[PDB]
Amino acid sequence: MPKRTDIKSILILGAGPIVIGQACEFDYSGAQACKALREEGYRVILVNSNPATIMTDPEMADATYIEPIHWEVVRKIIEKERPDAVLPTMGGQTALNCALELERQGVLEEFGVTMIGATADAIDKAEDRRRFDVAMKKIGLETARSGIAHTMEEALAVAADVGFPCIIRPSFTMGGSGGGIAYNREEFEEICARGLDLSPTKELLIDESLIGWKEYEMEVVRDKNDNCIIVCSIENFDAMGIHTGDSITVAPAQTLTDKEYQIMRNASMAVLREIGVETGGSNVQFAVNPKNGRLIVIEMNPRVSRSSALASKATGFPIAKVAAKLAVGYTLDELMNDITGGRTPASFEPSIDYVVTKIPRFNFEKFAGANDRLTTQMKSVGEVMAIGRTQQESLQKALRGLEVGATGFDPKVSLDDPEALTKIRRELKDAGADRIWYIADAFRAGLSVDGVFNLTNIDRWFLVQIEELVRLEEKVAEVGITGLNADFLRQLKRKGFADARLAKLAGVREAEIRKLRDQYDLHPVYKRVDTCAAEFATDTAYMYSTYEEECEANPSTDREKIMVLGGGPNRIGQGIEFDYCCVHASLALREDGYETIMVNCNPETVSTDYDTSDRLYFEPVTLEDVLEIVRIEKPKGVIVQYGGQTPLKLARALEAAGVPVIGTSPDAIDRAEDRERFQHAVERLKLKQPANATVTAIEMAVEKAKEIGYPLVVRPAMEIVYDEADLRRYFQTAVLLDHFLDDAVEVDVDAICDGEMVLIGGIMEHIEQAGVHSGDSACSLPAYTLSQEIQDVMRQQVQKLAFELQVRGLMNVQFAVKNNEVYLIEVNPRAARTVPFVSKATGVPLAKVAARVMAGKSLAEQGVTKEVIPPYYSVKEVVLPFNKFPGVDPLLGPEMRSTGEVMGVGRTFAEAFAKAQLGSNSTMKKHGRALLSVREGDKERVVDLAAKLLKQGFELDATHGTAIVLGEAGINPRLVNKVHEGRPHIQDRIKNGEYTYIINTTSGRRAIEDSRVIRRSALQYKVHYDTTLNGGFATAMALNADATEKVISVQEMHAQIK
Amino acid sequence: IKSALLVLEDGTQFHGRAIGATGSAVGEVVFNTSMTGYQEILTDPSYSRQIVTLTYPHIGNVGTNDADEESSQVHAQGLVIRDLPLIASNFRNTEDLSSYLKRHNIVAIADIDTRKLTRLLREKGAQNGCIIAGDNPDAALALEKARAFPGLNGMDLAKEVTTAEAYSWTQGSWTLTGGLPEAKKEDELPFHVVAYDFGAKRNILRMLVDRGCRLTIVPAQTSAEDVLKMNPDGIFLSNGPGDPAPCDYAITAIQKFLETDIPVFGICLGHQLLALASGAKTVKMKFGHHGGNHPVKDVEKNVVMITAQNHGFAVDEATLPANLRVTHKSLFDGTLQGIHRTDKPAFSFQGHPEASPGPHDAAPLFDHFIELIEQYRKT
Ligand SMILES: Nc1ncnc2c1ncn2[C@@H]1O[C@H](COP(=O)(O)OP(=O)(O)O)[C@@H](O)[C@H]1O
Ligand SMILES: Nc1ncnc2c1ncn2[C@@H]1O[C@H](COP(=O)(O)OP(=O)(O)O)[C@@H](O)[C@H]1O
Ligand SMILES: CC[N+](CC)(CC)CC
Ligand SMILES: NCCC[C@H](N)C(=O)O
Ligand SMILES: [Cl-]
Ligand SMILES: [Cl-]
Ligand SMILES: [Cl-]
Ligand SMILES: [Cl-]
Ligand SMILES: [Cl-]
Ligand SMILES: [Cl-]
Ligand SMILES: [K+]
Ligand SMILES: [K+]
Ligand SMILES: [K+]
Ligand SMILES: [K+]
Ligand SMILES: [K+]
Ligand SMILES: [K+]
Ligand SMILES: [K+]
Ligand SMILES: [K+]
Ligand SMILES: [Mn+2]
Ligand SMILES: [Mn+2]
Ligand SMILES: [Mn+2]
Repeated sequence: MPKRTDIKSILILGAGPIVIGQACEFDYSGAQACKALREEGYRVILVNSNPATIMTDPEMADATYIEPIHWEVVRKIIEKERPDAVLPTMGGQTALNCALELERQGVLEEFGVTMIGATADAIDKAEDRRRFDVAMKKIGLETARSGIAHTMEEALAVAADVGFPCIIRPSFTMGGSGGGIAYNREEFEEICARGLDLSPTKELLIDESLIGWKEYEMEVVRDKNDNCIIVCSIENFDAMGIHTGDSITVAPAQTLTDKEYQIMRNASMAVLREIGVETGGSNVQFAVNPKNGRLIVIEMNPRVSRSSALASKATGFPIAKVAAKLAVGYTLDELMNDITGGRTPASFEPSIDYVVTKIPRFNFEKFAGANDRLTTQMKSVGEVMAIGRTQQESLQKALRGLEVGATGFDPKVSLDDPEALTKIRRELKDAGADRIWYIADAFRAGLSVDGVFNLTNIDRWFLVQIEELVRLEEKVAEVGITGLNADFLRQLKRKGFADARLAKLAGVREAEIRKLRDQYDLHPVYKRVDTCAAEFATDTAYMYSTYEEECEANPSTDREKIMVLGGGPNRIGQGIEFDYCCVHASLALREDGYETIMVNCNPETVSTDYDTSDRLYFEPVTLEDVLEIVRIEKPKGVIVQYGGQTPLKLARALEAAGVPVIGTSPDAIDRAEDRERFQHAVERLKLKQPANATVTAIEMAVEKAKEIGYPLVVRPAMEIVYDEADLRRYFQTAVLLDHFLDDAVEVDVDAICDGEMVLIGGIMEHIEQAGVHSGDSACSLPAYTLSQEIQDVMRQQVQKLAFELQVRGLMNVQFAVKNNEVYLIEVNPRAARTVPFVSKATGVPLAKVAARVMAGKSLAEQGVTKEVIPPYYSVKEVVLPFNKFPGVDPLLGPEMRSTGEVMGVGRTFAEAFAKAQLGSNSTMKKHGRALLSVREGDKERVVDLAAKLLKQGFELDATHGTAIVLGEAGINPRLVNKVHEGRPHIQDRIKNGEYTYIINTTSGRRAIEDSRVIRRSALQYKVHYDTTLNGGFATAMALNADATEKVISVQEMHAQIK
Repeated sequence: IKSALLVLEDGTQFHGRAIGATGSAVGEVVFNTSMTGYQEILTDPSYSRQIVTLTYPHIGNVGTNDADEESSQVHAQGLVIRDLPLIASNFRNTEDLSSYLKRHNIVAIADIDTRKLTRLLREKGAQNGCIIAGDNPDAALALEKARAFPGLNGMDLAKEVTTAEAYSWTQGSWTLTGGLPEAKKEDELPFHVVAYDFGAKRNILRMLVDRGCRLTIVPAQTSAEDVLKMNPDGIFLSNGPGDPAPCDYAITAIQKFLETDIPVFGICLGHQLLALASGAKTVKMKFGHHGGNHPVKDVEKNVVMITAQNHGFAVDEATLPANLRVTHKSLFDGTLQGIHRTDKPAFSFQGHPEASPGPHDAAPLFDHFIELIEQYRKT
């Protein structure tokens, strides 16, 4: 009943780097568990290769391991820490998979580690598709007609049987990883091959189609006493056929009768009971035939999920915290309900008086050749959540908070476009990321609700709602600003229309509508989240805006408040790193005594956990929404430097409107971001910058370009042009011109300025040269090749820049080093994504220090004045999403595409890199055959690389010109035919498993598009490949180390620092 | 524009829109937290003389259907919601909510800050109110009628909704596949239970039938004597509106059954009655329990169940007679939820084991009743 006693120490398996399908939700859940167990007096040990997590903050646990999440490594951690138990349900699939390997490998037995929260058998039962299907039938639940496959032959016969289209779902995967919809045999073999390989258990489940049925999810929690609750129900907006993660979803369910809801609720519990989950939460998914209520069980995930985070935010019920406590013997009736002031137990079912909407965030513009249609395999990179008293209100708020430039239902097609109906139709029929907007366009274009239903299968209940909004917009357009009387305006506000949307319709400025509202005294009220529909009072201030009567904000008159703006949904480039800073500003200042107010709407993050701050406004991070909060809170200062681009773009307007922005001024920010202003400042300071121009016309560029000199960095998307002919060529398909610094070292510098002194947070040398986005590069702290003399030069320029730009808090400077010469790439006057890594590496909580500085406490005052250079190497490596978009050429360049990163800690650079590499899920082997295929300018260093590989025991293969070069150097590799050459070819060789390693460096649009097959195949076949020679050398070095040899805790790392 | 207004005893006004019949409604105002089940709730006799407020903003999403009716009519005095959906969207819907309200002649209002309303009732306790829907709702007048409301304290509503004449029920529960089943044939039902109708929910009866009971519905005021004469295998005391307190007739009768060995089971109002007849005391709650997420612990087994609640009055645990052991308590407020006679085959439950709407968690309470019955027959 109470906490377990035969347990003292617990190892928690973290999730690893963020990837599509397995994101921030796990740092939130991992952190909640740490917090929960720690609170309960347990000794916590956790492993997470992801450094940008709050869960890995040294102060959150007793033994933090930022090491590659590999069973052998985890083994060394267990062997060394000797945990009593292991909790594997808080780190997504990575954790489940790892807990089971550890089990398989007999490691658990070996050290007497007990699996808590869920058992290995339970896990498999749910994870193994065959087993799950068998269990449903045992409990009389219905499942779609399906069949198991372990081979292509087998899969083909299941298909033969279910027909097309059919649904493919690998065992031991999630986020639809390795699955899809097969509309034909061709599509069918592709998907199946992919999933069989991806499947940890090499097993697929092939189902007949239920595409178009309603999709539902239920979040359940069960205790050892067999108590069972439904924490939240979710009705998907997008029907079956589009993965829950790529779907718009709402809470609670909307279109089920109580009778249907009970059956579903009963089933849910039954499923947990049967699978064997006895001490935790689980998600149960279903399909409902709208026509007859026919219920079908889809799956169940024996752990916390992206849905559970969304569900916790939606209800106020901290699922993971609760589950962690149950994992140790606690029972629901024993736990208190957090937000109701502990006045009620956790053993209840939440009731909410509002509607919660989640909208996924995509990034298709970053993957040109990719299939941008929504399917069963997740493609979204993040999500936003909104709360409203109504669904209309809830949806529009989410729209406006998505960070894609929408103000709501902005149009996608022209009214007077002859082909509009045709485009709309297509977008409806075959859902893309923009469907929601196209739905509105459809109604504007004259399509009925039934016509839209038929194409999309989205419940009419939602559709009519959207139609009404359009109808309202049309009136707005007709009556214009004059028609905006108080009554109407208020009606509009109640339906969640944004001031910006209304302004566009009315043909006015957004500020005019806002003025109008001030006139009428038309401001929103704040309601609180309380898990019980106001049946009980709450001491927590978790709020959302709505246009109602009674306000529950009740702001303090008491303390000095500090507002922190979040980044909204995560996207590529604006990830968890920015949220980690936000969280630290709040934790620091709150600890310092301020009243900390957080503004964010990302359901996945720790920022949006009621625990992180004093006050939480779960709102779109927009000018309108923020001004409203400010209006009533009257904060002392607002921090806009920590949430990424989002809050940054708002800074000027905020200030203009009178907000008390703290830290680096909006002007100061603009100075840095405006390429013009900047070029003057560099100029002003007598610093080095690549030669640049601002070309209007084609023929203007060709000239200017002659001036500047090739190669060239065309910045509107970014490309790198090599010759005059290349210029036009671009121009065709196609402005700042910048001399591309060939063969240069890229460097990142993170620092803090308090107007008195500059503190160097860290100097990071990337492995990949300048040209490969800093965000997609591996990097070293400290530098691994850069001379001290040159670093010293960079440190000085940082200082000069800091003062000149008037920095107040964090800053980041990017340089390129070419021929012993320092060049400036750019200055980012705010917190950068590298900040968390640097903090981890150095032991200094930069985000916390800079927050204090912004708030008014100097570096000297805080006693952080000296740059820290750790005793070990810290290496950062990224994870790229190419395996989610096969059509895409998995090659690096000037634009950032990675989703996450890992950290490797070693005594040498080689050891650090090794750990980082393995941490990144690299398939690198220490033996085999390598394939070398390098470009001209690389043909010279390759030789040494070849020798190095040779020294390791690898055999070499190479293409023509490469082989020529090696031959002249005395290295005779085995010749290999390019595809057009004959046979066999690389493609063949790669596909046949010949290679364990590939090094392919290319240069020139044509050379690239040509060599696309090598990279594509390497990825498909899971061969480790390097697209940079520099990267190749690092890989080479790492062969000399053993990532499993030794493990160290963050606490230990930090203790070695002097 | 079709106005509607709701005024509370304290003078608090809520202006919104009319969604039901034109007219006025006066009753005790209560809030219900049920996210689903609005129809079953509306048709619950226990809601007689009560103005129902639902916390879930969107009420009417699934329309209405005959199967979802707990009684022959709408007992709710009035309906207060935040938003009436544009459409009903469910395969089972046969009529939209607004149409339904109108047809049942119910005064209903939408578009009001239900949250504010809810927090007020929780904070300050139940209040009487009045809703006026028409061309020019008169606030003063509304206040007048609210203020003038007698109040549910000491009000015997059971006699008001009870059946005129006795009758037999032999119908079972609905199924997704088969809908509401055809009434069973008497020879098909093993036991014969006598049910006092204090404003009985059809699901209670149906679920009894599911257990093999053939019923005989009797008016509230039926005499123990008249009853005993029937040779019941068991006696059941149904749910109902108003104060249980003033129902002397029932109390008296129950007392009479308690002298026998016949099994007795009361649900909700029938729980209160049982208690009263055993020498216990009932009180009027601050705002009461209305929702379907209510945790109730079976102190005996130390297990929790999520239940369907709907009560304004409760039995004082502190005044319980020694022959009255406690079987269940609320996890929300600690209030008395179940009791069993130490010396007799009689027990009761404050919540609604029959749910409808609501979690099925408490269904097994019926099971015990059967046991008692089967064992009573053995003897
Ligand atoms: N038989 C089916 N027909 C159509 N769509 C289906 C079918 N089965 C599942 N899906 C879709 O595929 C998605 C992913 O399947 P799921 O079992 O949840 O896999 P994962 O574990 O990757 O989340 C569902 O959310 C749903 O939209
Ligand atoms: N002149 C240049 N020469 C070489 N590489 C450059 C040059 N300008 C930019 N890059 C490359 O392009 C990347 C992105 O450029 P940047 O100005 O930093 O844009 P962003 O705001 O996205 O960070 C850099 O990280 C770097 O690798
Ligand atoms: C979900 C993330 N992985 C599967 C568990 C692949 C990137 C971890 C290796
Ligand atoms: N740090 C970027 C990932 C490196 C990848 N192996 C490639 O070389 O493209
Ligand atoms: Cl996976
Ligand atoms: Cl069907
Ligand atoms: Cl347009
Ligand atoms: Cl108007
Ligand atoms: Cl693709
Ligand atoms: Cl109101
Ligand atoms: K153990
Ligand atoms: K599963
Ligand atoms: K089946
Ligand atoms: K879906
Ligand atoms: K997100
Ligand atoms: K780089
Ligand atoms: K930048
Ligand atoms: K109103
Ligand atoms: Mn799953
Ligand atoms: Mn799923
Ligand atoms: Mn940059």
